[PDB]
Amino acid sequence: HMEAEVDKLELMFQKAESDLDYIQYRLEYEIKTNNPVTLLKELSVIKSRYQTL
Amino acid sequence: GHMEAEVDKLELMFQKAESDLDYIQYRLEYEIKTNHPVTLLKELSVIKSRYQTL
Amino acid sequence: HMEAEVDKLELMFQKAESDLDYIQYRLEYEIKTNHNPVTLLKELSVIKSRYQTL
Amino acid sequence: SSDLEQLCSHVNEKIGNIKKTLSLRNCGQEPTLKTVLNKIGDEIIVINELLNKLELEIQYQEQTNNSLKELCESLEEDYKDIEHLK
Amino acid sequence: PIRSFCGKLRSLASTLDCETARLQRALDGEESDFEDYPMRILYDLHSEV
Amino acid sequence: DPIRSFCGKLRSLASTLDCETARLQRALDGEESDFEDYPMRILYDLHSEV
Amino acid sequence: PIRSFCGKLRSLASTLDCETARLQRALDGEESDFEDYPMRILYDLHSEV
Amino acid sequence: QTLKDDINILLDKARLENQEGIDFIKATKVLMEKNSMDIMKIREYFQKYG
Amino acid sequence: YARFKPVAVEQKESKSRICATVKKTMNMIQKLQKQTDLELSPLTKEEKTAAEQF
Repeated sequence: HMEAEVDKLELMFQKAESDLDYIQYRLEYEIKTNNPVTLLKELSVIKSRYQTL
Repeated sequence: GHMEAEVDKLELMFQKAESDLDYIQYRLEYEIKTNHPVTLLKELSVIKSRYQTL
Repeated sequence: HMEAEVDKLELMFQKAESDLDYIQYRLEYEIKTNHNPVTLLKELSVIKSRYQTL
Repeated sequence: SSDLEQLCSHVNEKIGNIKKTLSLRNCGQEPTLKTVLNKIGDEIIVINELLNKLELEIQYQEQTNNSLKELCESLEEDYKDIEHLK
Repeated sequence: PIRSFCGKLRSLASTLDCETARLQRALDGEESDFEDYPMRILYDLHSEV
Repeated sequence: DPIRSFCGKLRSLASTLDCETARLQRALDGEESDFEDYPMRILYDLHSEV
Repeated sequence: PIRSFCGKLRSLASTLDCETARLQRALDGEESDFEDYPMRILYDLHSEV
Repeated sequence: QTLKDDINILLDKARLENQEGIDFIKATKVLMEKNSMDIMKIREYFQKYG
Repeated sequence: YARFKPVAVEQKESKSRICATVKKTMNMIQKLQKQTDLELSPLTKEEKTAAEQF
C-alpha cells in the first residue's frame, strides 16, 4: 500500500510546513518585542553626487 | 453516429461515475454534519521546538 | 528524515516495477510455451469492403 | 527548462549519483549492513526451497483430491444401485 | 499546494496498488474481469460477423 | 501505436474510476479495511514518536 | 525514469531536512553562519563606504 | 521473514490436506469392507431366511 | 496459493459427499439388521475411522 506510504509523506510535508511556520512565527514575535533597506538607497545618493561633482 | 454513438455512451458512463462519486461524498458530508488531526500537527511543532530551545 | 522517507518510496516504486516486470515475464513465458484477433480485424475489413463493393 | 533549472538538475544528478555509489560502498564494505544483506540473501534460498516443497505438495494434493473424487463418484453409483433395488 | 502534488502522486500509487493486485490474479486465473469481458466483446464481434 | 497510446491514457483514467469508486463505497460502508487499518498504523507511529 | 522523479522529490526533502535544522539553530543562536557572514558582508559594505 | 512464514505456513496446510485426504480414502475403504459384509450377510439371509 | 484454494474446497466436497453416501448406506443396514436379527461389531480399525467421518 503505496497509497498509505504516500499518506505518510504528505503528513510529513505538512509537519515540515508547520515547523517552518513556527520558526517564522517566533522570529516575528522576537522582532516585535524590540535597517539595511534605507541604507542602500542613501548609499546611492552619495555615489551619484560625487560622480556628478 | 456509429463510434460517435459509442463515444456518446462513454461520456454517459463518465457522467454517472461523477454523480456516483458526488453521492458518496454527499453522504460522508451528511454523516459528519450530524454532530459538530489538523490542529494536532501545529501543536506538535511548538513543543518539538521548545525542547530544542531549552 | 524526509529524505529517508523518500528513499523508501523510491524503493517501493522499484519493487512495483519489478513486480509488474515479473507478471509480464511470466505471461510471455506462458505464450511462448504452448504453441489472433489482429488479422481478424483486417479480414473483417477485407470482407466489409469486398462485399459492399460487389 | 531554464538555464537555472538545468543547472540544478545537473547538481541533483551529481549529488544523487554519489549517494547511490555511497550506499553501494557502505552495503558492500560495512559489516552490520553486510550481514543483514546476507541474512536476507540466505533466507531467499530457503524460501525458494519452501516453494519446491509447496509445488510437489500441490501436485500431490491434487492427485489425492482426484482419487478422493474418483472414489466418491463410484460410491454414488453403487448406492443409487442399492437405492433403486433396496 | 502540498496535497495538489501528493494527490497526483497518490493516484499513481492507487493505480500501482490496484493494478498490480489484479494483474497477479489475472495471471493466476482469478479476478474474472479478464475472461468475462473479452468474451462479451468477442461475442459482440461474432454477432456483427 | 498512436491509437492505443491515446486509449492507454484514457484507460488508466477508467481503471482508476473503476477501482476507486468501488472501494470508496465500501469504505463509506465500513468494509475494505484499508481505511481503518492504515490510519491506525500511521497514527500509532505518530504516537510512538510523541 | 523512476528515480528521476524521486531524485527531484529527494532534493526537496534534503532541502527540507537541512534548512529546518539550521533555521532552528539560527533562531536559537547557534549555527554561526548567520551571525558570521552578515558580519563579513557588512564589513565589506563598511569598507566600501 | 513474514513471507517465509506464510510460504511455510501454507505448505503445512497442503501437507495436511494431502494427508487428511490420503487417510480418508483408506478410512472410508474400511467402512466399505464392513458395509460389504453387512449386505452379503443380509443378502445370504434373505435368500434362505435360515 | 491460488493453485491451492480450490483443491482445498473440492476435497471438502468429495469428503462431505462421501460422508453422506456412507451414512445413508449405514442406516439401511441398521434398518435391515433391526427388521431381522443377525449381528456384528465395527471392531477398532473401523470405528477408529468412523471418528474421521464424524
